Amino acid sequence: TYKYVNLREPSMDMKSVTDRAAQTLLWTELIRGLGMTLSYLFREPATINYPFEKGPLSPRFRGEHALRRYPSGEERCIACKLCEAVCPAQAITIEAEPRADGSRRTTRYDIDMTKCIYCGFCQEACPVDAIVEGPNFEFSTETHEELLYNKEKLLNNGDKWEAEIAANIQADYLYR
Amino acid sequence: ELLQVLKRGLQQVSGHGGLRGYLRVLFRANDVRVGTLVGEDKYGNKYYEDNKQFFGRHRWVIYTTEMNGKNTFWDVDGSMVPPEWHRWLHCMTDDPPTVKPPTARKFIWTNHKFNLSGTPQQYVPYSTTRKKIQEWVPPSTPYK
Amino acid sequence: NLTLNFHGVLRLVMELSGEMVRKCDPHIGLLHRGTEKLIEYKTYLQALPYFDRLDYVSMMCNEQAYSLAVEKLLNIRPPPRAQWIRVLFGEITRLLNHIMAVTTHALDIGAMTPFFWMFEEREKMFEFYERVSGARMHAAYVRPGGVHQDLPLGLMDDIYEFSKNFSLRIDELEEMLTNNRIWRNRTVDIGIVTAEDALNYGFSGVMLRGSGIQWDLRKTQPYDVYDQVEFDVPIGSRGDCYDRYLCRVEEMRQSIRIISQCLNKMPPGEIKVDDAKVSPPKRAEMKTSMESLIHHFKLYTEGYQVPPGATYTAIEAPKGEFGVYLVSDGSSRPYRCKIKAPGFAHLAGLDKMSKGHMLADVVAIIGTQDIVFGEVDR
Amino acid sequence: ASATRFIQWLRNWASGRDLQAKLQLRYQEISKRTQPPPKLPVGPSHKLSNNYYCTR
Amino acid sequence: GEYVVAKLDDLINWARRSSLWPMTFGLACCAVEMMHMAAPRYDMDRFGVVFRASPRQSDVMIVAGTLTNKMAPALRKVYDQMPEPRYVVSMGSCANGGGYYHYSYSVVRGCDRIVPVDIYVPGCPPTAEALLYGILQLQKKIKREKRLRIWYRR
Amino acid sequence: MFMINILMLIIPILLAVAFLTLVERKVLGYMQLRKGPNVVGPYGLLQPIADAIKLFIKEPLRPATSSASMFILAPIMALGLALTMWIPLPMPYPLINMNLGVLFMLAMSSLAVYSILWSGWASNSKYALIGALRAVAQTISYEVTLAIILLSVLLMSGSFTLSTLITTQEQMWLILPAWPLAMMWFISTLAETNRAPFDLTEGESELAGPFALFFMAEYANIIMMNIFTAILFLGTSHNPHMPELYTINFTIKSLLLTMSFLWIRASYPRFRYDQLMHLLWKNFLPLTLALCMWHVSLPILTSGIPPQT
Amino acid sequence: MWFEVLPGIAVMGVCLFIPGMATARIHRFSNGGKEKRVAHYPYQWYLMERDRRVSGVNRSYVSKGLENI
Ligand SMILES: CCCCCCCCCCCCCCCCCC(=O)OC[C@H](COP(=O)(O)OCCN)OC(=O)CCCCCCCCCCCCCCCCC
Ligand SMILES: CCCCCCCCCCCCO[C@@H]1O[C@H](CO)[C@@H](O[C@H]2O[C@H](CO)[C@@H](O)[C@H](O)[C@H]2O)[C@H](O)[C@H]1O
Ligand code: SF4
Ligand code: SF4
Ligand code: SF4
Repeated sequence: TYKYVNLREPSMDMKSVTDRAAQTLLWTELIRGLGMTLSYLFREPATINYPFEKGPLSPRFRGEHALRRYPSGEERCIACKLCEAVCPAQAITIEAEPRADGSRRTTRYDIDMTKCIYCGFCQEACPVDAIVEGPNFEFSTETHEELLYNKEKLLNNGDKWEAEIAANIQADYLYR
Repeated sequence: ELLQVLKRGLQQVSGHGGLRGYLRVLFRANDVRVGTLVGEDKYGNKYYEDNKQFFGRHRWVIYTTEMNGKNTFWDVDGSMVPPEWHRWLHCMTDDPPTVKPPTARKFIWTNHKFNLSGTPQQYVPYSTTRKKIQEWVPPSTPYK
Repeated sequence: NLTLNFHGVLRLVMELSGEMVRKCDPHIGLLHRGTEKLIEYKTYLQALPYFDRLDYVSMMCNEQAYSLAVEKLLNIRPPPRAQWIRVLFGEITRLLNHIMAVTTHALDIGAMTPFFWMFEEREKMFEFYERVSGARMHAAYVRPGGVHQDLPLGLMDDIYEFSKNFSLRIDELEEMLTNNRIWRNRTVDIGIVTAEDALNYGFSGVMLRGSGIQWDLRKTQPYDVYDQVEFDVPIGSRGDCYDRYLCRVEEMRQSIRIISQCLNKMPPGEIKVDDAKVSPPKRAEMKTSMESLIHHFKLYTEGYQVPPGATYTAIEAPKGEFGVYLVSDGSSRPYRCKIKAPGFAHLAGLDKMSKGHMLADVVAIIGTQDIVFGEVDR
Repeated sequence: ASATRFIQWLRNWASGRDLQAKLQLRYQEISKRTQPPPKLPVGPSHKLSNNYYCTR
Repeated sequence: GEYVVAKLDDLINWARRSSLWPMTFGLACCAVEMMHMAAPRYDMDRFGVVFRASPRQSDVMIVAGTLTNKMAPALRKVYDQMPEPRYVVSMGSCANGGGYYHYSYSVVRGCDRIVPVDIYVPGCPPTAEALLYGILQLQKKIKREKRLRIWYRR
Repeated sequence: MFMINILMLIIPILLAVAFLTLVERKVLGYMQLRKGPNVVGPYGLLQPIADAIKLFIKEPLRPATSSASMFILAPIMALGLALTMWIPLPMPYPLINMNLGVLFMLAMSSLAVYSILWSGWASNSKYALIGALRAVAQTISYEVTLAIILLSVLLMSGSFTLSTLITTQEQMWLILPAWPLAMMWFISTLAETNRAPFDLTEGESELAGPFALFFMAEYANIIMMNIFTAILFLGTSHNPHMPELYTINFTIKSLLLTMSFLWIRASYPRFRYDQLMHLLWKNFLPLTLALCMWHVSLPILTSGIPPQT
Repeated sequence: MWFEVLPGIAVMGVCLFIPGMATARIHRFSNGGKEKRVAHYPYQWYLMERDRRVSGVNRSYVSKGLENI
């Protein structure tokens, strides 16, 4: 099924021809366009007062990464390296060894935030909810080196943002 | 209604507690709207709502003038919002932390920090792993 | 013959005689990033986010095209609810693209106000992207097997609220341009292409329909549930920039008409194929069942293997026929992935279309082709 | 939604449309930002018998 | 002699950060989010950031997208033609360090190989709000400049 | 006392231009569903000051100019001419009361094209000279209609004295008997000042201190054209004992016409170069010639010839 | 809202109001509280030069009525 967007014959009777002549000489369609921009002048603008107001986001928002803990404070990450395997950008680098208590834990967990594409595949792959993309998006830096996160940086993000991260996961985990 | 519009404008001066308070919010936030005080966080940020305003302008924060030893009268920053209010301010939820407080954990930062880039507190990357190859150390006693 | 040396970034080497354009030589590759080679080092899932970043105005349409190709080679099908979501967000994606195409086409020739009005509408549509996927643009939401997650509760109500007002926003845009004599002077009889030239030069989408050709892949080679919705295909008569502009405006209206049907006919059920050797199991299952954990582990490390073979799969993307020639060697990484970007052939036709026109008309003709260099250079 | 009656009349007349019925700014018509938890359905292969993988 | 210099820094710093005119290298995806920061919701113009300015009138270059090897010389040429003071904002993973194409044979692994960068905006793409946070951060950086204080201590 | 009076004209003009840039950005913003400058000062009232200071401490980058003399002349000519156009304007009293004030304004504006010409010669670039020659060809073309339209109007006024236009419109605005000429006059001013939808220097080029001075000259001209349009077609009644009543009414009309330039810029796409030439040579010029014929005949056939003085 | 454009319009209005107001007031101050004499033609100029002689103080705007008769 189709329709023609521009297949019409103008009426060539004198009244129609004078209507087109009046439009040409008196600029009527142009005046109508001015009415439209005038109507917008008196409309309330759509601008929000950043940073005092913020754009709406949802619990699924993919922002700055962070490493999480169990309620006891033990790390959730068990160095399975599934995040590192799935990462489309190869932005994750991991090393691990048996910890002094025999636990399976990482000794390196780096995310190159300038390789990362913020796709969220790592938090989908993680079997224990250790690596997440948090809700923060206001972490621009003055140097490139500040965006090469190591494990310390990522654990601090987890301790910094856990209150919000736990609430967001609560809101969306039944969709996962 | 031209009179009623001007009355509301005058009510905003009173709503901000006089001309000085009115001019302070005008020069700090470029906005003199009066809203309902939803709450205040431990850093002095105050949170307001007005559900007659369109989505996006119905919630806002007035940043504290002093945070973690930094003068923030003029230098406000979006990272100054602590996580528990961050969810409410960005409309990830409808419940402010006053009504639905976050779950408490012993390892959660008690004191929020804003973006520290470009300061002496900035993050500096480094390798977190130990040396892998151990060199032989020659004996300290001669016997060539 | 005066020689002049000068969406993305483009280098036009032009020859002019007075006001006229004798030759247009587009020099591209300024955004060539070797995507097709990089995909050969990715699993099929790892390659999906590259398709968001081709025509980075029509992200989920590109996702859909890649998913259909992989689904065809896998010999599976996505579940019906996923198919309806894919058509629903495919048409929302169409609206995102035509707003960008029409208003920046207008903005490039001086009509700057509709850009601002309609980008507030794009901003609300980014919210729909972000609510289903957590990202405003590069959603990585449509995947082989279906979609990643189900619609959050309350989302369909908000899409209804958005769609109810959109056509008025289209009407306002038409009030600015459609009958404006200045707008018509910039587009009417500009870049005329005959129906026969359009086919031979490899054109697709609106570049064919503006010239009267009655072709739309959603009608003739339908995919997902496009055979279950009603809509009309706009058709031009003059083959010029103005008729293509009218075709795009009318396609936005038809997208709203499709979106309305998608909202009402959205079925219940699952949203990715109930086959855990292709689509990962739910997290709760992964944490209780041994089979689910093994399959989760393998799908996120090795990835699913695809039976060996080659397919050319195409969709009616907002910019025209978008396809992939996807070759599987039997393993979990594609052997070859050639991306067919409709803008590639369209830009190759700029020299032909610009003949007998002035320098400023080249601006209109590039705009009427709807060129994004992410898909042209890949 | 807070324009005076005179201003509403002025912008409706200038546009030739009833703009108040289809405001481009959102208010209370949108869905709540807190929702009840979902309970998602399971697919056709979620069965305890007559479900061997070699048949599907 | 020292009170005056501090006040004169404050004045010139205020004028430059209050009037930041960007030239946008809309190279790829990230340029779309830049357009959204110009769009009504955020309206960069309300901060004194003009929608578009020619390079010869520009104070800040926003590198919004992947920088290919083919494009690098042109980007450097535009930067060299900017009058000073000039600042560069690297927007998104591609410009930051190559992002998703970091291992490509045809891609510059970060625009800071070509030009000095003042601010790095993370994301793929950063949200329009995230870019605006970056721009405001650059304004704060300009506010910390002490050009006349260092000049008079020479 | 006269040097005081000169300064009470010059300094306010530059202030009005500075804050026209603020008003343009805010009016365009609100027509685009946004706000425009509202952070730098309350309601953006300090934005012009920040922009001006920023421009004047920017690095003055001088490329190899072909002619140093002509690199300095062009902005001096542009700014000096722009200021000069204001000295015969009756608001309601002119700074200088010229018997031939209308001709003086015609004579002075016809020299404004030299700054475009000299800046292309000073650009040391073939493409900049070509762009400057296109701008000149556009400017001089619309000078043709403006002069003929102006003569047609003065056949109802009877004088070249600008203050006579006030007397001529004592009972009724000239827009009523002459609205076809007012329509083409207004469009001609837009194309004359190279304003949208005739902003082809910006459009074609798209495909510090000295820059600011050219900008101030251009915006001083835009206000002055619209002041002139207000005097020519919307004459304000002048009461000798309360001259400030004239100035307020006069100012409001001038501001409204100036904002209509802004309104128009927000509403239309741009012309093609050949298309705006056709608009003049094939549309306005034929109709202006016919209306010049008509307006020579009309006072004679109605017995409405105005007085010589 | 749209009325936040008015402050910038108000500043422009006052800036365009000053030249006209100041010129009028300067004329009255310089001409004994009257309008500046307009002499476009030789006849008007002759009367002004005569008035300057008649004033007795070399000022054309100082008038003499029947008290000099
Ligand atoms: C009793 C006997 C009396 C004898 C006298 C009778 C005479 C009266 C009847 C004649 C009236 C003449 C009208 C005069 C206006 C000029 C008309 C004109 O030239 O318009 C045509 C022109 C080109 O039109 P187009 O459709 O593109 O193509 C036709 C040419 N082939 O189109 C244009 O010019 C388009 C305009 C371009 C500018 C667009 C931007 C602004 C438009 C909105 C401006 C709003 C009005 C401004 C008013 C100013 C007031 C000071
Ligand atoms: C209109 C009223 C203004 C009143 C304010 C008066 C303040 C006078 C102090 C001006 C200080 C200018 O500050 C200085 O400006 C010049 C631009 O010309 C900049 O540029 C300058 O420095 C850089 C290196 O730093 C040079 O490579 C460059 O060639 C040079 O032009 C400087 O980076 C900036 O430090
Ligand atoms: S978000 Fe994507 S690119 Fe970034 S670390 Fe996680 S998996 Fe890798
Ligand atoms: S973050 Fe999760 S997926 Fe990555 S290594 Fe640790 S446990 Fe495994
Ligand atoms: S950083 Fe991401 S969004 Fe930006 S250009 Fe690169 S791939 Fe596109």
